[PDB]
Amino acid sequence: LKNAVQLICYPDRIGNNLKDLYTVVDTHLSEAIGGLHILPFFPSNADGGFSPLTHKEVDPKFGTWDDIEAFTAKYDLCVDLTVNHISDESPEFKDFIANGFDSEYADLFVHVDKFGEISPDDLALIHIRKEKEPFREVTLADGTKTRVWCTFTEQQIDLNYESPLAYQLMESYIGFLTSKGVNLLRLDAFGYTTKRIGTSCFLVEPEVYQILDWINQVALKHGAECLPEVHDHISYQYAISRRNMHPYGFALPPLLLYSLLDANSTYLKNWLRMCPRNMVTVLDTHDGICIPDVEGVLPDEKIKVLIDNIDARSAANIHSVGAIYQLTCTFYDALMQNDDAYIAARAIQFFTPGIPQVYYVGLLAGCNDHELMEQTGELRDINRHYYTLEEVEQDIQKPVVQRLLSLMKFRSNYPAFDGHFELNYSNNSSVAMAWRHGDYYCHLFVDLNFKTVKVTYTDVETGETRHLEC
Ligand SMILES: [Li+]
Repeated sequence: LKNAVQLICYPDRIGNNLKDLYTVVDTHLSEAIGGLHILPFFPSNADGGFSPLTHKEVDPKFGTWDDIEAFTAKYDLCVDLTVNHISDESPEFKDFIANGFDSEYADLFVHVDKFGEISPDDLALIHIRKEKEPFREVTLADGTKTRVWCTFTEQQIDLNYESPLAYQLMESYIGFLTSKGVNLLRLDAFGYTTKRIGTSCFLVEPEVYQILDWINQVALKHGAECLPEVHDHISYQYAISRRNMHPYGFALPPLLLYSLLDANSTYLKNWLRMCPRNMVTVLDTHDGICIPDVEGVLPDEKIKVLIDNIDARSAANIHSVGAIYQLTCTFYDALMQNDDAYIAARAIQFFTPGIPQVYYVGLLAGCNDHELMEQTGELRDINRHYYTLEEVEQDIQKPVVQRLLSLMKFRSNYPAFDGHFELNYSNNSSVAMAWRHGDYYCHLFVDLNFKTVKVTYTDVETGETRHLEC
C-alpha cells in the first residue's frame, strides 16, 4: 500500500456519479492523492450506504462497478465492510422473514429472546447509541412476533457472530470486493458485533479481537488491508496496531483544535512520541468528532477549554450519555475559517506517522451548510454538502485550497517520509517534526501562536537543502 495522501469522498456527493469524481480526480489531485476511500455505493435504506442490502452490488445512480475498477487501477481503493449489520430489505433478512424461524439466514441474525430475561442491571450495562433499547420486534410473514437485536437504525439489522454464517457472509463480501481490486477495507463498527448479557456488548475482550483477526486473515489472503474503526479510548486503537489492522487517528483532530486554539504544543508532542503505528490519520471526516477519542490524550481541563472556546458558522454538539458526546462542524469552520491555521493543521497531519487522509469538504475548504442539514434533519450533514463540478473548479481556485494542494502533492511525492520519523525538541508553543529517508530529508516547523508553517527539504536535483513556506 502506497504512502500518499488519500481521499475520503462520496460516490454521489461530488459530481452526478463516480465517473464524475474520476474526471475531477484526474483533472486535479492526480499528483496530490494516491488513494481513495469511497463511502459506500451499494443500495442502502439508511446511513448513506452504511446499511446496504448487499455489498455484492453498486447502486446504479452512483455509478457502475467498472468505474470503481478504473479508480482501483489508477489509485488505491478503500471501501466499507459493514461487518456489524446488514439491511432488513437485504434478501438474507427477507428470506429469514419469509421462512420465519426456519431460515439459514435467521441463525445468522441475532435474536434477543435467546438471552432469557435480562436484568435491569444487565440492561443498563449495555453500551447505548440512542436512548431506546437496541431491540427490534419483527413482523414475520408467519404472522408471528419475534425479536432481533440491532444497534443503529431499525432498517440496519445486527448479525451476531456466533453463527459462522456471519463470518461466511463476510468472506463472500470480502471476496467480491478484493476481486474488484479494493486495496483496503474499513471494518465499520466492529466493537458492537460482540454481544453478551452482563457485558457492555461493545469491544468485549478478547472475542472482538478474535473476530477482527479472522476477517483480517481472509482479507490478507484476499490482499485487501483492514482498517477497523472504533470510537473509544485510544488504547483500543493501539490494540488494532498490535493486530496489524490499521488504527485510526481519531485523537489528532481535537488535539490539534486545542493546540491551535491555545497555541500549546505539549500534548500534541507527547502523543507524537507515543502514537500508534500503522495509523491512518484524519482531520476532517464524514462523521463528527466523537470526544472520547481524545480523552487521556488531552486532559479534561483542556477538553473543557476546547469545548467552551468552541461555543460561539461553528460547531453544533449533540450528547446522549455525556455533557458533550460529539460536535459536528466542517474543520475549516472549526478553525474559524482561518486558513493559515488550517494549513498548519494539514501540515502537522501529514508529518504525523501514518497515511494521511483528506476529506472532500476539507479539500475544497468548504464551510458547513445548515440548509442541507435542516432538510435532512441530520446533524453530520453540515459536513456532507453536495458539490457541482463548476463549484469544484471555482473552489480549487481559492488560495487556501491551492496551498493545501501544493502541500498534499509534496507529502506524497517526497522520499523522506518512506524513511523514519524523528520528532525534534521545541518549545510549548511550536512543534518540529522531521522525516529522514536515506539522503532525502524534510522538516515541518509550525509556530502555533502565529500559525506559520515552514518546511525545509533536501532535493536531489538541487543536491542542496531548500526552505519553503507551505
Ligand atoms: Li500491516
